[PDB]
Amino acid sequence: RTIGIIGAPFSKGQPRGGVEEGPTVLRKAGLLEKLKEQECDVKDYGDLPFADIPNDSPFQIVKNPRSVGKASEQLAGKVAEVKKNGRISLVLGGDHSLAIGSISGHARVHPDLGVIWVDAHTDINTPLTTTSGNLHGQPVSFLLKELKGKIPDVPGFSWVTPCISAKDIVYIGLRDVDPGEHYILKTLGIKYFSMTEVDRLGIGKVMEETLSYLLGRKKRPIHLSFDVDGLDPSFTPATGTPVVGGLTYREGLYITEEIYKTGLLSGLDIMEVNPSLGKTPEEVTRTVNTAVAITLACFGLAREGNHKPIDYLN
Amino acid sequence: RTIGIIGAPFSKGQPRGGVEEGPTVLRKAGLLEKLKEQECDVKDYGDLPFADIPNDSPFQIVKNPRSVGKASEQLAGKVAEVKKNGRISLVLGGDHSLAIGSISGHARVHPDLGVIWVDAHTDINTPLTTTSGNLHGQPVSFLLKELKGKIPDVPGFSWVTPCISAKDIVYIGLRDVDPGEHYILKTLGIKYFSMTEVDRLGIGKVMEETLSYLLGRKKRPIHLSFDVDGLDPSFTPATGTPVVGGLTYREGLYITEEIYKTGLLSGLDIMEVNPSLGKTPEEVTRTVNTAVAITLACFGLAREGNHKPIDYLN
Amino acid sequence: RTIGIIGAPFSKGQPRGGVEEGPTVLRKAGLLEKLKEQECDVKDYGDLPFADIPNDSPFQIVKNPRSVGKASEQLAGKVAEVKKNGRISLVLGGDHSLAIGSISGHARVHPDLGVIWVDAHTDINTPLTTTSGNLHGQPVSFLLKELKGKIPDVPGFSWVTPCISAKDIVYIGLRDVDPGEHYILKTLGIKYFSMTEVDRLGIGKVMEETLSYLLGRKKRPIHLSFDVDGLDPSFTPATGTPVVGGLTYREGLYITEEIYKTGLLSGLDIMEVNPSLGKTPEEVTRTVNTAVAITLACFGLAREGNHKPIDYLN
Ligand SMILES: [Co+2]
Ligand SMILES: [Co+2]
Ligand SMILES: [Co+2]
Ligand SMILES: [Co+2]
Ligand SMILES: [Co+2]
Ligand SMILES: [Co+2]
Repeated sequence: RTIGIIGAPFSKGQPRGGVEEGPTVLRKAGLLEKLKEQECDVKDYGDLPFADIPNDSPFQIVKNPRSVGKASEQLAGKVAEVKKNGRISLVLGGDHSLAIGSISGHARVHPDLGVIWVDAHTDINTPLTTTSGNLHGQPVSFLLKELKGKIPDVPGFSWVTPCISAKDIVYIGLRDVDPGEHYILKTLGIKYFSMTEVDRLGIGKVMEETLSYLLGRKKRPIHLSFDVDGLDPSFTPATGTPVVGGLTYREGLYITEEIYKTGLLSGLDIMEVNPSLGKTPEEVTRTVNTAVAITLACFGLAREGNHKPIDYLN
Repeated sequence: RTIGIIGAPFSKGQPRGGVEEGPTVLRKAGLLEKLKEQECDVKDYGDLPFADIPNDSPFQIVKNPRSVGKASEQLAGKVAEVKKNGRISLVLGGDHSLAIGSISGHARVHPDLGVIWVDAHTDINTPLTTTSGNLHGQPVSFLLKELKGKIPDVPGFSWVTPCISAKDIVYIGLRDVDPGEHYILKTLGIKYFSMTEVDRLGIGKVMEETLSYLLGRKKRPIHLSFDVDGLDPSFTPATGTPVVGGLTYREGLYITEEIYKTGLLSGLDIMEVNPSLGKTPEEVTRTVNTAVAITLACFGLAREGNHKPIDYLN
Repeated sequence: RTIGIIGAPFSKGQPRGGVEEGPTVLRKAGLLEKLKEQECDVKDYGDLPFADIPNDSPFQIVKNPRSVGKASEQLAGKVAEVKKNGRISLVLGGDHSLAIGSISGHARVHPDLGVIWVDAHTDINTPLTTTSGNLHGQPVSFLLKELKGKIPDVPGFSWVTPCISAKDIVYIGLRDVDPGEHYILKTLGIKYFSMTEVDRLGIGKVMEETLSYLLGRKKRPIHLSFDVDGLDPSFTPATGTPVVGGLTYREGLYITEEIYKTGLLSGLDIMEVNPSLGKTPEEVTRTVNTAVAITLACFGLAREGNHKPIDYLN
């Protein structure tokens, strides 16, 4: 599978520093090397150089809107670039606010994509519903066409154009959703599988129904936005907003292996990895190793084993 | 959902002190506040004042029969009182022996109730089969009509009248059952889902079959007697008789969410929480937080999110 | 169930010392006593006395071939002996290389047996595909008829005769398979349920399909070769090659309970238990206790409870 790696060291979408290091710790663990060994042609586009934003003043309750907005704006352009070069875009970043740029950029080249959002949260608060002002909890609001009129013009996002419909997205792993978010979620009739649905149906059925919903009418590019907090903190503790009772390591690997086999993975986000947020060094390694294993599975790594098309015994 | 909280600080049904504190640690964690914030009208009936029982002498192998018996007798009256006030009875207690009083009291106002017993044990030993004499392991024996003649008249339980049939109870989570208990269990044809059944069927099917069995012929009030040791000690370690390989946090929350949605929850017991039995302070907090999360789910708290009936965006 | 215990204190199939102690730590934990208390007639054949092998020189990359080979050769004879005495053979050992002797010996008396291999690995490397030379990772290669011509004559295994077909074996729990192994696995059309299959289908369906495949046409003796690393290291950490994301304790007990109920268990291997490989004493106890619980379940121990055919209340 042909890949284009983009590093997004940015953390202004949220209050806990350390997420900007996600790209480095992930590369440090050998992500590019590991992909190569696998069935992959990898190209590194480097880490996006996010410059200073002068009057980066809070817009009402919304914090660092200009920084976050500009950051996503640049990412969007970079992703659009890799999608034009015929490669799957692989974004390694800080907070999830960056999904605004990743998906928007991706939608420019492939406007018919479907989104799979693995997270413990919906990240669908609007600048009007958010109680914290942190943009990593509002990305989805800026991308949905349905909310095109329910969202203020926030400084830094003038370039944004809702690129996806509420029917072109599926959530998996929800377990900490705000009342404001739940209202929108239900109201817009968005497809979701909270941990409740995962418990009831099992991850196999969950994946079956997720893919049926998105690709039923016709095949289309798939964008996987993966927030490492979607998994239980026992596997990914080094992250900003961990919530107990999440996806197990196995379910995380099952989700990606499934997506891989569709042959339609077109964009991937590996977000919220914060190397500074571990209670111990081990917690950091565990989290990084899990993030890597998840990425590798998106690109072919199977638990049953792997091999190319030829004779091994000679 | 309208609630009536009753505190049952009693631990004489078993040998490990500290369970009497269950009510306090649970209230301390903010259980009443949390319920209020939720969709609930809560009323506190306080903690039952269990007085001294003079000749509280062991009846054969049976320990503290008079204390345990009197304790349940008082609880029964209190529960009956809250059920008459049109409220769901919420018992926070010490050992599970108290289920004798909770269910008996509940059955007085709603004789057609069905019981769901989440426990790693059957607690169905009789004063004749028990090898320990501890009453927290025999509650079910005193409540079943089928055993009305297979149980001696124990000092302190003269007031007891078997109120439920073997066909009106379902166990979930069994994994440590005595030979004497298994004989009764099988013999009486009682419906059960041991961890074996949970593994085979999955918690979704388990809940489906549990509810179908109990409410198939007709709807009826549901009593959930929850022994925190039903869950794996990795989630509820601060408890007297922990057994490995139990319900996960997710399965525990799935069980309650399901029961909540039936709209028939009429009585609830949250037992065996022992703040003194943790290997570390954290183990105590973990256990208490889990007990609370379980209770909250019984009364509406959903993992997919919550909100009331109105317009949020204004 | 009638049992014949054979101790196999050998570790030359792999590089990490300590596995030879498996038999002792398992007996120390009270395995024989526990089986007796259960529904079992146990007979101890003692620990096979593995003598020194002079020129135990490496055959190419293959290490300790003569030792490993002779060890399995002796085991085979002992197992054949217990199968002739009408008993289920219970092998407690060191590394998995011993499966060569256990299965070969078993096949001599019951040539129609079917094998269930619970492991995180396929242990199917050939002396030609192995990159380490360790025989505990190649047992399956020496037992398969299909590979009768794809395997060199290794010093110490002249006595070996491929006794099982690729269609008479089922793997459960795979998650770390070498490219060379995957090629063979797929090529020979061997039935397997990697953790991927376990995640998708659930352990209940997995067991159903495993047993249907092996006993569909006709009933036949079942041999369970259990590598403790098949389970997740969180339950069996004291083992040589642990891999994350494995079978849970519950799934491990579900697998054995199922096999037990077929009434066809005819041979059992409990391998790779290494008392010296724990990070803490507790990790060693945990691993040993889990190995025991698994064995007990193979012989009748049920989570729902147990009892014999008579009247308990008198
Ligand atoms: Co999140
Ligand atoms: Co997120
Ligand atoms: Co219990
Ligand atoms: Co109990
Ligand atoms: Co192994
Ligand atoms: Co093995």
